[PDB]
Amino acid sequence: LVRPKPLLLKLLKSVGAQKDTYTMKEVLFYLGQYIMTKRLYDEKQQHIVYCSNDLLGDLFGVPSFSVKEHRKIYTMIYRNLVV
Amino acid sequence: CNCKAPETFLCYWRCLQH
Ligand SMILES: [Cl-]
Repeated sequence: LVRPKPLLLKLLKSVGAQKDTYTMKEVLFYLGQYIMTKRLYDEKQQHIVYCSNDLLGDLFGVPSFSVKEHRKIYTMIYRNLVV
Repeated sequence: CNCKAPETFLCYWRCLQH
């Protein structure tokens, strides 16, 4: 298991999760569903995600990102985990 | 989901995790 830090924990629970420990697969799953459900992705280039003025921007520390930058996204995710 | 040409956000997101 991994333990999300406070802001990521809040984001995960906002999707409906209630627990404090997750597998990595669960963290990725709920984070992806958070973006999907909240319609944060660009309609035309759907790997672009808008983070400004959102919890997700608060915890990643960027205004936007591209899902194609795999190492960059995992780096932001792990900064918000205790593993 | 074709990781050579994702068209959708969740397919990009799946491809991130391979
Ligand atoms: Cl935090």
